[PDB]
Amino acid sequence: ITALIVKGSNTERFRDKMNDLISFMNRKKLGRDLRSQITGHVRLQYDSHYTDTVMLQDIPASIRAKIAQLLYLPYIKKVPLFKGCSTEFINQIVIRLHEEYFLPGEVITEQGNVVDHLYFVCEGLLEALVTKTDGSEESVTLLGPHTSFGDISIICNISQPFTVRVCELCHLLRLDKQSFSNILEIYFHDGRTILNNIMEEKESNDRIKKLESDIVIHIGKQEAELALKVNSAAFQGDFYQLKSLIRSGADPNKTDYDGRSPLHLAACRGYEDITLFLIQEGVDVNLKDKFGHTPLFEAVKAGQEGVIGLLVK
Amino acid sequence: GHNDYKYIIHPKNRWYKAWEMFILVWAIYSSLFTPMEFGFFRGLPERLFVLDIVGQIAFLVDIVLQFFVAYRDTQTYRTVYKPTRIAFRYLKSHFLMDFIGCFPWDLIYKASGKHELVRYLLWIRLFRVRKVVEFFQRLEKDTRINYLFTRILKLLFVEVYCTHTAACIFYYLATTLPPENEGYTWIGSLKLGDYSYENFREIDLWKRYTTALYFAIVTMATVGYGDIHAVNLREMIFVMIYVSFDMVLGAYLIGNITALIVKGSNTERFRDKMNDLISFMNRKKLGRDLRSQITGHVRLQYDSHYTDTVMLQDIPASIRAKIAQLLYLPYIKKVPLFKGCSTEFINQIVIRLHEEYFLPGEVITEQGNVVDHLYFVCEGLLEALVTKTDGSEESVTLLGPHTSFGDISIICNISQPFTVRVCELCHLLRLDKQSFSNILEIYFHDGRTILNNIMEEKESNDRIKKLESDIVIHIGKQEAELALKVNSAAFQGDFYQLKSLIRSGADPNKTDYDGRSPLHLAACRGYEDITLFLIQEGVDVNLKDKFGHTPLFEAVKAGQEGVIGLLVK
Amino acid sequence: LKLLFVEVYCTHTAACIFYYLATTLPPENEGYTWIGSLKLGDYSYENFREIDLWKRYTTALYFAIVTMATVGYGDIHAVNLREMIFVMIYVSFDMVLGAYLIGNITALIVKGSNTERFRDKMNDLISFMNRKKLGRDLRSQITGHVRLQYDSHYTDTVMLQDIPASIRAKIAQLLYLPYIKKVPLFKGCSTEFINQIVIRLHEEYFLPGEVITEQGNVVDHLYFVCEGLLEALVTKTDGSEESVTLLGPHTSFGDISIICNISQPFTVRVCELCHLLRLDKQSFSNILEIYFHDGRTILNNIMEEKESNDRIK
Amino acid sequence: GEVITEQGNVVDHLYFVCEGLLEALVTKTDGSEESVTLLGPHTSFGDISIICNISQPFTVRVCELCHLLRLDKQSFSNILEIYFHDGRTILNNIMEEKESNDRIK
Repeated sequence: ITALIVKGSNTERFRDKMNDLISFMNRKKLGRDLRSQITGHVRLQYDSHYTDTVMLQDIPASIRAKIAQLLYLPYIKKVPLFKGCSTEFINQIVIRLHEEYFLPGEVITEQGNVVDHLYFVCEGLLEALVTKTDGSEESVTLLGPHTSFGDISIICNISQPFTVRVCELCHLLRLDKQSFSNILEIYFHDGRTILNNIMEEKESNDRIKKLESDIVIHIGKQEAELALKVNSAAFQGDFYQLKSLIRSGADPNKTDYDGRSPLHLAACRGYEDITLFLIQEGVDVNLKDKFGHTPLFEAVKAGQEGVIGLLVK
Repeated sequence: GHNDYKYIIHPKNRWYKAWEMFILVWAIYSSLFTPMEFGFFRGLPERLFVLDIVGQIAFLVDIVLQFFVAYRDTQTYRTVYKPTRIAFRYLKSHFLMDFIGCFPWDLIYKASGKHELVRYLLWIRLFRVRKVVEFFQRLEKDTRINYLFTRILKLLFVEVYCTHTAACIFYYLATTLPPENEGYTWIGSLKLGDYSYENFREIDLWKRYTTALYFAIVTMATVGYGDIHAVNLREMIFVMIYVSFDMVLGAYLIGNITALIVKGSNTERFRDKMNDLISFMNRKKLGRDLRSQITGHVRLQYDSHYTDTVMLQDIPASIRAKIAQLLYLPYIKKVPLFKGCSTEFINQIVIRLHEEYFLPGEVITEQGNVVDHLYFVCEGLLEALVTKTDGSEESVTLLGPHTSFGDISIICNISQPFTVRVCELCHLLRLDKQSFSNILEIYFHDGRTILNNIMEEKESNDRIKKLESDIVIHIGKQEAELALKVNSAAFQGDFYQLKSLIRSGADPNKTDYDGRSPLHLAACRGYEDITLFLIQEGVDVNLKDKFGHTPLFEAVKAGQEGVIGLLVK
Repeated sequence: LKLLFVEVYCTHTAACIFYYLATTLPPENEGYTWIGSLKLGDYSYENFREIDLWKRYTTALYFAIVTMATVGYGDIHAVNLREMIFVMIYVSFDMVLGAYLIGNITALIVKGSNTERFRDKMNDLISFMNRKKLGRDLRSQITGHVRLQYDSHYTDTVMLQDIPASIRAKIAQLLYLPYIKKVPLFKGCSTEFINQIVIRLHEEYFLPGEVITEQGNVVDHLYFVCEGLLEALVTKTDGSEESVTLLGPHTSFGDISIICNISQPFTVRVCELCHLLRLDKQSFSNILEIYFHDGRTILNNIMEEKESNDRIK
Repeated sequence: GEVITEQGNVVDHLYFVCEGLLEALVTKTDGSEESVTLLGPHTSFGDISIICNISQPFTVRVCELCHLLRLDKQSFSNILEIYFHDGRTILNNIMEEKESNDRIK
């Protein structure tokens, strides 16, 4: 009997968690409203299976990805922003999602604020609020189940369109915007597809199109910018970072805005060993810059007998 | 529904709270008196009849009140004030039991020919003990009293109820037998001292109750003298049931108290670590000053509960951000390394910092050690050490509050060539290497501002001037990429984006890696507006590249007569 | 001990109060008290207020002690309602007291001891050895060494790594540094340097008769003998071992190879005891490579000390 | 399915695949990490990063339960510092064996 009592008690365990957080709040003199917020959400976790997530640590990240695709993926597919988006991007978004529950009244995001988190609503109902001239909320709309907020502040890179506060206990899957945009800068198709899904919203909302994004168009020339960075790295001489840039698929044959390849830069700076490694990758032997120069011209103009000999080879 | 209706009151309302404690008191009486009225009384005498009437009146009013109290719904976690839902909650949870026990069962037994079977419904009133249990639940919710200690207090209360009911039931079993076979009962054959419990229905109520409770209490502790024991088969059977159940209940009491002790206070964990290190002190014959210093860190680990952030992870990241913003932002804004930096970038900093405390004389970072963390100084004072001649006190400036260090190990990928040494208790703030790198890449503008801060910081603070020099190299490095971007923008056609870059402060004259300033590229593209913006900015219009190509050469090579005219102008 | 004192005091006070409640009835009704109606064997406590004090106190304390353990012989029991109520109160509070006594004792046992912690460690080790089916000689060596780890309590130096590196350093500076100063390999050197060596020292106690260093391996640790007598073995390639010298206290083996890039110069066999001080070879390289000129000096120190024995000569 | 190593991340263990089948992967542009090789029993990986003083050139995921043998970067480095010619025999064998799998080739 003593062993089973000592084993644990859910109420007791979350009770120690409250006592520790109370000590923390007391020492740091946290705000009374925020004190209520902490205690309320910790009582919520007493019922929000906080342990499951802590237990998932042992469960391998791949298995966590699969269970994520088993639970979040239906709900996030039903979200209208991701209809017709590549299934790989939605799998990526699902894997990095984090379960977060919220008590009624918890102002999770506030209008015109820095939004680093994109919240997908799964169970619950929320409020859209815009600050009035005096300061009162104007009750824009009610976020029902299976929506997503924080998106406008993220894609449009603007302040939060409206304060979101929940009427009821809700279940939102949090996404930090940093990694989100990073994948957006990788999944180009979903880049443009989410811009189309939000373009319908633009056709319904002026605030969105007001600050449109040129990210995908830049991506059309992101290959040129990458190649620019590669050529700069070849000028740097750091083989590690240079290789990493080539690892990104930066064919040495790719050129900058002026049509200059790393072969020319290796010739210019006497990077004979870089020239050898460019030869392993077979940079276009007579590739011309916008001044019409095959790499012999710079190889000899720098007089790099190693580069001259290698390119004559 | 709080304002939609007026008769409904909050479950935690003040007036209803007073009524709640009053009904708690009355539950304890009506749950500790019903066994007495059942066993010792075969029909209440007409002396406490008004007490029974008032007892049922109080719980009738409780029945009425439980139809006007709101309730926090389990699912929505919001208080629900729907009158129909309030009623449906009460009727389908514990209404019927509380309504049956509200009946005047005394008068029903008196009127119905004393059937003695109706009297058993008095035990339904025991369900009012629910109000006690509920109370203890509320008591276990508050952080005022330990969960285990409230558990043991509840167990003691349960033992009180069980022994009271056992005594009442034992005497009732004595009363089931007719007054002629009383010699075969546990009380009818009792001869404690020289007093004979012969007519055990004529003795005063309190003597009989105290005898029955005496047996129950000694049975509960299983001291079991033997002076009072069971005689009948009914008494034997009930004693066996009660004794087994009390074995289990007392075992739970011992288990709960033992679990409370085994959990222990952090005081004992700290005391025991103190103990094994005191042992080590005596085995190793340590110096007394050293001993006090060891006890120093021991007390620090007892005292510094900074690991509650590991609990804070459960609370959402927005709320965590808010807490960080109000405990770290004032300190971070005063760090000179972040002067000129954007507020969003600083907030993002503040979200990812961790607290760190160290005793005086301790060391956090070390020279020649690859450090993966940036530590800001907020309280206390610190002192790094660049060993230059065999660590001949080759220390570093006393690292005051509102500062930082280890930032150079991140900015220029250095091995952190100084051993920071603690002088007083400091609230150091920890930032991850990958974290700081990625946010730097998000806010490269603010990062360049950061190096523009470090240059002046270390020009006077020569202790980091050497690293400043290396950072100037890295400054050139960032200039390279930034320079290229500027030129790229002018070539790409991003006129407004190029304005944005220069508005952040991008140097326009900056040439690319082959000495081509963005003026060259804009002239080549033919962008009249970009070209005029660049010549206005101050880009050199005459500097040829490393290949003898002046901006005029770009203008005429591209043949853009507008750009040629602007450049000649 | 405090709880046992509470037990003793409570039983003594309970016996005194019980006898007092026997005295709260006039001698007319002594037969209705607990002691007045007491007839044990042949002695009748009829005129109990006239019996000798130590004959009444011992009886009352006998009742109290018996009820304290709840053995409840029943020969002495409560008769009055006064005594009934008091015995109820005492029995309940004694039940709580005994629960606390069992809880305190159980907590002390549950807390365990280095004996049981060692026992656990040994059980896992031998479980591992049989799991991987080692040989009895090898198992003997591991078990002997771990037993010695317990008996030397250098398994209990594991707690000091929790203590600050500065405080650990000073503890080492007071304990290890005495032996290290007497090691001529470090003679002539800055106190700071030997100080660092002592900072990175590890206590390594070994079997009195054993082998810890062999010849031709790659040095990874330096063992300064501070306690016990060891020996240096040079096994001739014909198949016969030869002990070159004895590696006693204040003598160092391994350092010769550690300083240079040569392999292990000789075997070491321990004879008397082995409180060895381990210094990681790679760590010794670190403290040499900081280059405070002390490495350059110890080079000369080795040069002057390379006449110890024919092997090193 | 465990991620043993990662491409571009320096790893300081030369694991010796000994009990099981591995799934050493290589991330491509499309986002799918194409396997550099499925290390089966009595195989090996990690030396390529160590001996060449580089990061791991492949993100290693796992096919089946794999028992492995850790060997520290610095220690092995110290070992090859003393034993160099043996290391040179390693380089010969790495060339000849990598011929087999064009991915490790």
